[PDB]
Amino acid sequence: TKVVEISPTTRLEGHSKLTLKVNDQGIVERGDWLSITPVRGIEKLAIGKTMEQVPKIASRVCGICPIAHTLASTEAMEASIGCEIPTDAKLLRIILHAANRIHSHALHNILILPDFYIPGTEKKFNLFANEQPARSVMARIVRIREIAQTIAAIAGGEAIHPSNPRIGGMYHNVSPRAKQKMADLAKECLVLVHEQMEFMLDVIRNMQNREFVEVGGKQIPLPKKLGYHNQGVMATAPMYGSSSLDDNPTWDFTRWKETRPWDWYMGEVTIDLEDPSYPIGGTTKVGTKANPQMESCTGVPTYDGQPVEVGPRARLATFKNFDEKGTFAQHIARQMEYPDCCYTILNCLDNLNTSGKVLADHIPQGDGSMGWAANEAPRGSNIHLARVKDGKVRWYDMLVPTTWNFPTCSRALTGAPWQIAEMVVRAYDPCVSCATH
Amino acid sequence: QMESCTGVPTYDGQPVEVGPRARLATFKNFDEKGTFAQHIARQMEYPDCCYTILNCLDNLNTSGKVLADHIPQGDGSMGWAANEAPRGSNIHLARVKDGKVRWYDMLVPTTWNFPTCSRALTGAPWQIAEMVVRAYDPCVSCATH
Amino acid sequence: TNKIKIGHVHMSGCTGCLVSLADNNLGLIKILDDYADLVYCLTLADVRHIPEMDVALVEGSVCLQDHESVEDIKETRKKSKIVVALGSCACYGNITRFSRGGQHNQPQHESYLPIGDLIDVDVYIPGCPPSPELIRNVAVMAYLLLEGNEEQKELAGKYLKPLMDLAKRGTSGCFCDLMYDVINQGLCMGCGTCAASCPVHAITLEFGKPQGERDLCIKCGSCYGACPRSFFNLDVISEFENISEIIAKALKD
Amino acid sequence: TNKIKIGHVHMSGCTGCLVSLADNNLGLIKILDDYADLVYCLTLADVRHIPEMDVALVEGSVCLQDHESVEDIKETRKKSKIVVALGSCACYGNITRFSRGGQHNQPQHESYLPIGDLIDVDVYIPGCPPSPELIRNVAVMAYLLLEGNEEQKELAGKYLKPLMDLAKRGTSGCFCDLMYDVINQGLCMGCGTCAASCPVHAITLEFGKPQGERDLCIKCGSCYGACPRSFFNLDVISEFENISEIIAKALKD
Amino acid sequence: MIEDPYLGKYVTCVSARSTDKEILKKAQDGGIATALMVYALEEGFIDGTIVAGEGDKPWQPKPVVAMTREDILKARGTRYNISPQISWLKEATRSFGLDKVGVTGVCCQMQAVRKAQLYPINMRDVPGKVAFTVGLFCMENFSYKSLQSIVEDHANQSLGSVKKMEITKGKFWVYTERGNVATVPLKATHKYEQPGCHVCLDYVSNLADISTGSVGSPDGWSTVFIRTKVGNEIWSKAVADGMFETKPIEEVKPGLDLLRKLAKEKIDKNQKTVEERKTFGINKGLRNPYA
Amino acid sequence: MIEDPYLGKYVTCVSARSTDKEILKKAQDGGIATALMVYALEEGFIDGTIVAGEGDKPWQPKPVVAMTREDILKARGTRYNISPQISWLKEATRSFGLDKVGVTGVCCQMQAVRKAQLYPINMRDVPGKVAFTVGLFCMENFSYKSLQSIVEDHANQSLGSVKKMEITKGKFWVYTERGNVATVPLKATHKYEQPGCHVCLDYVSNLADISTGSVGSPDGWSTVFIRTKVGNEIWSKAVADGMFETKPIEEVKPGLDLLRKLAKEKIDKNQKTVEERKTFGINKGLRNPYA
Ligand SMILES: Cc1cc2nc3c(=O)[nH]c(=O)nc-3n(C[C@H](O)[C@H](O)[C@H](O)COP(=O)(O)OP(=O)(O)OC[C@H]3O[C@@H](n4cnc5c(N)ncnc54)[C@H](O)[C@@H]3O)c2cc1C
Ligand SMILES: Cc1cc2nc3c(=O)[nH]c(=O)nc-3n(C[C@H](O)[C@H](O)[C@H](O)COP(=O)(O)OP(=O)(O)OC[C@H]3O[C@@H](n4cnc5c(N)ncnc54)[C@H](O)[C@@H]3O)c2cc1C
Ligand code: NFU
Ligand code: NFU
Ligand code: SF4
Ligand code: SF4
Ligand code: SF4
Ligand code: SF4
Ligand code: SF4
Ligand code: SF4
Ligand code: SF4
Ligand code: SF4
Ligand SMILES: [Fe+3]
Ligand SMILES: [Fe+3]
Ligand SMILES: [Xe]
Ligand SMILES: [Xe]
Ligand SMILES: [Xe]
Ligand SMILES: [Xe]
Ligand SMILES: [Xe]
Ligand SMILES: [Xe]
Ligand SMILES: [Xe]
Ligand SMILES: [Xe]
Ligand SMILES: [Xe]
Ligand SMILES: [Xe]
Ligand SMILES: [Xe]
Ligand SMILES: [Xe]
Ligand SMILES: [Xe]
Ligand SMILES: [Xe]
Repeated sequence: TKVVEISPTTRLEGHSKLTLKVNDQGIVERGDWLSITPVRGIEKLAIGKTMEQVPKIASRVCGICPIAHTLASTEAMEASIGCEIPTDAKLLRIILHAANRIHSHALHNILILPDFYIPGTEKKFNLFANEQPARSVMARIVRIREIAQTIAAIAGGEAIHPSNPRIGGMYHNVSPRAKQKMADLAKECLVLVHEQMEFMLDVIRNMQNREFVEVGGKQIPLPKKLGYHNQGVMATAPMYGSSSLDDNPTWDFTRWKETRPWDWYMGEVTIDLEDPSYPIGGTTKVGTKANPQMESCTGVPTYDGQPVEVGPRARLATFKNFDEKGTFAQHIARQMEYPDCCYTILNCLDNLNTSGKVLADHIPQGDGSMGWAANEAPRGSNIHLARVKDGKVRWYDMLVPTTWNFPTCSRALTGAPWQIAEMVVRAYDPCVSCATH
Repeated sequence: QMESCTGVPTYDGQPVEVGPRARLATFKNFDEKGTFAQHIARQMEYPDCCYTILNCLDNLNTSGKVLADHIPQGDGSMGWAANEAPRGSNIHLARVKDGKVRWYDMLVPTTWNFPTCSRALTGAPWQIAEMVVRAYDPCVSCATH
Repeated sequence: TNKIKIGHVHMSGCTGCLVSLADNNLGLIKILDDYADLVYCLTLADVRHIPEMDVALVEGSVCLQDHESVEDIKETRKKSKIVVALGSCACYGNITRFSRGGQHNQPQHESYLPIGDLIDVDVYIPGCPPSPELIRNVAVMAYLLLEGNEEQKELAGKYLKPLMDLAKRGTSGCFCDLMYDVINQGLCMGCGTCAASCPVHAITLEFGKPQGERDLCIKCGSCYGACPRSFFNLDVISEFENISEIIAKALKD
Repeated sequence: TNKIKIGHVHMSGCTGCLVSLADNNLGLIKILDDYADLVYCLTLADVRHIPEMDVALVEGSVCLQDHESVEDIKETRKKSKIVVALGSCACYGNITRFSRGGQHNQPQHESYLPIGDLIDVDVYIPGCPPSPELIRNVAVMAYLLLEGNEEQKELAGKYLKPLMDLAKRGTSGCFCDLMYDVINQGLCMGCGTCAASCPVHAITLEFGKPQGERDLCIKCGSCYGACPRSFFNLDVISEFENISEIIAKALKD
Repeated sequence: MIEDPYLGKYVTCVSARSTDKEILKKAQDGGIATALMVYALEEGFIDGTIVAGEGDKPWQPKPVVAMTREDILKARGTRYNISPQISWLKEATRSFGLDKVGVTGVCCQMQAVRKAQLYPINMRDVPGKVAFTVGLFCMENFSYKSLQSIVEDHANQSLGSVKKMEITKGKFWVYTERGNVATVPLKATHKYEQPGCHVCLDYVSNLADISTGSVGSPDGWSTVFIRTKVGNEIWSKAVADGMFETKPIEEVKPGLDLLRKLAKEKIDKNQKTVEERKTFGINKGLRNPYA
Repeated sequence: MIEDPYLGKYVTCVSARSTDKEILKKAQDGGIATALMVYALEEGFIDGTIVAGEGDKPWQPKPVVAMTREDILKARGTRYNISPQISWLKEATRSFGLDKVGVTGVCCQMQAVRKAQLYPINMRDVPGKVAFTVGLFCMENFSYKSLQSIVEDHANQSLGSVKKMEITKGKFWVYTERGNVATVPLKATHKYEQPGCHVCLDYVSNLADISTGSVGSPDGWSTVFIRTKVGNEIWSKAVADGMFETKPIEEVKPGLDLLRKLAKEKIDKNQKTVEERKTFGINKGLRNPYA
């Protein structure tokens, strides 16, 4: 057993690090992936603020997935106070939600491809570079994200930190022209995401057929069960979500308990293995002390007393019984979600009545009852819980998808060459600002 | 007309006097008018203040509730309240909707007294014009708000 | 000429500032192709440590009780010719003004300051989210300021001046800016621009004058920024057609 | 020795600052008897124009569109050795930050600034209402600073120093002071003093840390003032028993 | 490309009026602002435009995103109080889904648009979707309570009876629907001007694509400046299409000489005001947005 | 009148404990803070006192204006997280109608009281109605989530089972009602301290009328400093009345030598922290409330 540490991680959102115990062959025996993002404390600063403000602050948790926190937070206030929003507000929120899933998955394509090979070769994708095919692939991705962000701004008021959601519905319905325009963009987008989906699935299939990859000069063997774990999965919807206002909620708050990293992470250790050649700047100097129990910046939520995986594979396993697991399975599941996003948008536009009401006639002020809302954010189940009384937030809690994935990914690190530990991590599409909030 | 900083509220189309003489004339038919009458009426209000306080303390229940169980947020209807401030009728009018003030108006006692005192100035030596004014106990910050 | 060297330093931010930059689409790829190298950005590249930079786009604010974070921002000033506070968290604190600690698993992570409170800042790009157009414009103008003829470095230096004046004005942003420095100053003309730019619908105009929902406002500084009576540099803004043509040229294929 | 000459100048205020002074009761009459002449105060005396003053207690703020008002406050600096911003309207704007015009019969009366924005101010007495004790203390200390032995003018000059430092810090007051300059600075210790001093119940403590109702706050600056982590001059405050005895002596019959 | 220091940079200046008779029925002057936006809509240069529509009190303007010929005509006539036109500038590109936004307003509102195009501060998507600006001349504006006081006390008219208002030839003019006319000397109105207009150094809407106003042309006719390439392409096409009667400004009285004189008085008066803010205090001054 | 530079200005210092046996049943140490306020109430030196009463979560303190012997005893025991004692300082003189207010708290809370007495900023009536302060020694404090993490994860105890907590002899001590004991090394707890305690330069509550703490005296006994004339009149009267067992501090172990050493480490450590704020940045530093 030796101790190697990668810090910081790269090609993910936010600031984390990997603290790995390895055997004499350099395979992980027990690795801890933990956040080291400073804790802004959204849930604690929320207390005493108005129910209108708290969702706009929580949105600023993360700029890749602001839709998820705006919606989960707003609908937790609606659930605590017993507010039923109009049908045309729900339709605009679903359009906003699906558009944002398209842009997030596409962004993640940018972050993972540098680890993938142009199929049948030993050249890795470089997207920066003004060469083919990398450059025409970047162009497709850029137009997908652009369509996605435009639809989001139209139905949501803003692509990053949507302004249109409010307690009781939306500020604005959209004009007949706006609806035509979102339809036109989603028609163009459906063709593109099918192309991109097929492209990415082929690249992943080629990776599943490799025996090694190249990391800073060396060949690194590619294990067959790369990134396997036994934690299972948790998901609340294939697309949108669920709240405590529902006749049959698809999440059970009685099965949840958040603990401290204390119960699941490693205690103090000292780094006795180092590699200055790891691209690009090497690992932690030998002799450095590390304590994942105390350096980890997140809490550990559990379901039936155990950490779980959330995200696109969690969703397909829960709702279609998708039966592959691990790193490449996670990549596959995520790409398969591309078309649903655009079919949803088009179905929703078709039912939207641009003359319809978007604000509930009555907004109650709340009596201190607990409500919750789950949003199936691009990376997994995003659950906000709230007690609102007299229009003020008296209690608030956020169980964010990457928070769920931290201890579960850590366990998935067993059996991997420490040089591709980051590849196991990237399959989760991590957002460390989200996880920490 | 152009330097005056207040509006002129009227009752039945005319300015009126408000304050302690206004109160005693309305409720006891106090039948003296002018500068010294106003001073007299104001002093006569001293004892009521302390008898009221003592009666109120006697009925106060220090264990009793002070906050209404339900505070409605308003639908845009007009309400008003008059407070008999030391210098006269203080009337605020409001429309509140969704907990926000959509319309507001203040008719303050010295605002009422400005045009009325002005007319009271006729027949006075200009050197004691200020004495006529002081009988109204003027508050010009109030009147202007 | 050489491309300038640009880095993306991420403090206590949400990565939405980075996303905004990327939402320049092919304009960003044109910039990266012809005018700038991205020497650092943990989100997009594997460079683990802060190299030297000609321009550093710093997003987020600084948590005073995280040692590594105070070090990163000092290191960034040391390693960079131009420091840009990118976005309202970096310029003004934004939602991290509201942080006060007490949350797992670092209840002591309590205090957050905009970067200009710890280091010297040359340029502000205010907004939450910051507009892609502004980030692009500021990046192109930084390149002209460093690799252009004297006619461009003069243009570029006048364009950037109000964004540099904002960095010297202070580190505070709020709806009350419009009261203190506009309405209270005799300067408000009731155009309504502040209402359009506010990202949380905190501003209405009542009888032609701003009304702020101060418990909705997230303290981003956008409204004073966009107000045409905060800064209005007539020498740049009256040449709008020309400066627009130049900018479009610099990105044409 | 001579009594110092004190004036009460009234700008756009409510006269509650004057009332506070009068609420010193016999202490004010002791001061007026033995240490100060009131050379000016439209509310109490018939002196129609601003004479020369050793200390000017200026209450209220300045409406930029009332000519006579801009003149009065300039005249006050010219005619006075020490200028005191008495109360939060004079120090920080207070409720006149919210003024925006459009009311009869001067719809153009629109813009209001605290006095320190038009003239130089030597001492701040913040509060809305300001505490009678503070106004008394500041008046006695001003007299020692001018007619006492060197041991008193030294005491008095150290006491007044934080009130002079406030006048140089700025002209803005708000609940957010406690975020910017205390919580965000690592300085808050959760004593709760800010909650006690807030006059509109805008401040609660949640888990030991301040929570501000920013749409209740009237922008008076009282809470940063009273906070024991804004200024805490150990040389004065640790001598509390002694300085209290001195002050009581100066008013004894 | 002339460059008057009081009339701004422009290509040409003619005196014009719309040939659409229905539009001229209620236009303030020559119907230029209405006719340019209607034509821009029908041709496809814009898909919508911010205009000063009818509001909730009489003679109170209310900004709105118009997207039909009919909605545009609803905004004819001058309203002498503030209409915060730019409050809908970003929303036009969001919920309304516009690609090619028009904007109308007075000079300061054109400046806001140009500032947003070059320094968008939380104004994403606005720079590239502003497609056409039409700016009105503007000497000064008033608040609603000011306009109420002028019309009802000084002119002694009921607002519910007023069909048109006009500042011209040193007087504030009120026209009633039943046919009467009343005037106010402009000296009386000076206390009622919005204080922020006193630092404004722009009279003929220098930063607009096209500019239009009343002074310099006879009643029923507008003085028009074409300034930008956008302004030129659209104005050329519209004259070609028959949308306008023109007349060179030189052969029209009072013509460009009167206009330059009133522009000059505005800038010099306001520039003085800007200068005095610098020394407004004692050792202290007031902010200057232009420094 | 000694003047230690680490123990503040004081007249005398003895080691004491209350003779009221019922009060000693749950006092943290010698029962000095409880016994002084009870006695002050019964004698008439105060008519009420702010104390750290029971709150709404277990081991969360809640400030309250106590006005009976029974309410005062409810505040026995040390709570290791923040209790914003001063939030009720002004309200005590309003709705409660008190003339002679007592205050209890740690060192920073005594400083707030003294600051309010000399610089009342919207603190009318407070200076002359503060009548008696009792200050506890305090090395550092924690937030509730910190105290939760220490007790439940590190000590592995249930908060609903804890009868007493004690920091002493380098360990965090938890005592359960059923009889168990658990400890935590103080090195583990250092991440959990409230950051604002790191600039505090006061250990034995220098500015109190009377000060009291644990260090220097055996278990069940308090180290007490009498400092002000008020402190002296009340403490004399109370010993005379039999309220206290005393013992000179010199003839008690560890005694005043240990105390001065821990005080010294606090000030020097925190003073360093105060010094580094000055150069925390590059050409910039952090505020110093003491400058
Ligand atoms: C305060 C104000 C002051 C003016 N001062 C002068 C002056 O000094 N000299 C001069 O020659 N002309 C002045 N004008 C312009 C002139 O009065 C006419 O409005 C202008 O020529 C447009 O006439 P039109 O026939 O082409 O427009 P119409 O076809 O009648 O269309 C009216 C246009 O005016 C806009 N509009 C109307 N009221 C407002 C308002 N409060 N705010 C913003 N936009 C509005 C509408 O959006 C619309 O596009 C002023 C206009 C305003 C609002
Ligand atoms: C964070 C904290 C840290 C301390 N650190 C030390 C130390 O390092 N060395 C040392 O010798 N003593 C320390 N003490 C004091 C010591 O623990 C005893 O509380 C003190 O001696 C009083 O004991 P007693 O028997 O006289 O009081 P009791 O009769 O038991 O009465 C308890 C008193 O404590 C007050 N109180 C209890 N908890 C709090 C709280 N969070 N905030 C404010 N007031 C409170 C109550 O108002 C009450 O008057 C500390 C106390 C606290 C709250
Ligand atoms: N998807 C996503 Fe976020 Ni940037 C995470 N984790 C959250 O809800
Ligand atoms: N009395 C009184 Fe006030 Ni100072 C007046 N006028 C108001 O309500
Ligand atoms: S300014 Fe807004 S978008 Fe940028 S890091 Fe801060 S929260 Fe995110
Ligand atoms: S943007 Fe500026 S000038 Fe225009 S309405 Fe808002 S504060 Fe007033
Ligand atoms: S009002 Fe809106 S734009 Fe201005 S600082 Fe607050 S959040 Fe930003
Ligand atoms: S500070 Fe308060 S009491 Fe003094 S003039 Fe202003 S409103 Fe009145
Ligand atoms: S008064 Fe100061 S130190 Fe005490 S709780 Fe309030 S901001 Fe924190
Ligand atoms: S919170 Fe209360 S004490 Fe502080 S500035 Fe606002 S009104 Fe004053
Ligand atoms: S005078 Fe200038 S600032 Fe005032 S409304 Fe006219 S264009 Fe706007
Ligand atoms: S260490 Fe100092 S600042 Fe922190 S609680 Fe103890 S007395 Fe207060
Ligand atoms: Fe959480
Ligand atoms: Fe009124
Ligand atoms: Xe990105
Ligand atoms: Xe990107
Ligand atoms: Xe870049
Ligand atoms: Xe970048
Ligand atoms: Xe710069
Ligand atoms: Xe860029
Ligand atoms: Xe730059
Ligand atoms: Xe008074
Ligand atoms: Xe008085
Ligand atoms: Xe005085
Ligand atoms: Xe006085
Ligand atoms: Xe002074
Ligand atoms: Xe005084
Ligand atoms: Xe003074």
